[PDB]
Amino acid sequence: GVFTFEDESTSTIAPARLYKALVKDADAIIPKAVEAIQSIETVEGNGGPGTIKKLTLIEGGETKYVLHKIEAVDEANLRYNYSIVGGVGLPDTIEKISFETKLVEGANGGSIGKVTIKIETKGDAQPNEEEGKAAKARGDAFFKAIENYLSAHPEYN
Ligand code: NA
Repeated sequence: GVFTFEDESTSTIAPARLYKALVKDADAIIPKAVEAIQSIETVEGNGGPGTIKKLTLIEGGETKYVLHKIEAVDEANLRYNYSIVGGVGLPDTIEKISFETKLVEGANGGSIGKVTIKIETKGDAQPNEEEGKAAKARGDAFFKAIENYLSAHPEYN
């Protein structure tokens, strides 16, 4: 099945600037933004749609990886879609989790990040709370964790 829900966040950072870092500078930021994430390596492609990347991370005593795919990039509308693909770093009941993000200008000039998350399951029961939280968390590296690191960084203050 497919479990779809919406998430919204804010940033003090102007949307074009935030968007640019999300789509151009992820590889450099993410291992600095997330203590557990050791490295990101691009496996196939150049940063546009179809690109596959491997995140190497430590969770408990175990070195694991997830694969990330860039689904869509539309700079004119500040749209960035991506997914984490079925396996080592997702719960067993989950084939894929996609994040569909759009950045929009807040009234006061910061950003509102509008996200639709789609969790694809093997079965006919929506994921239990933890397995969905764990899957969502894998996707945070690519959006929320970057906005967080940037908001505390000298260049975006
Ligand atoms: Na790290």
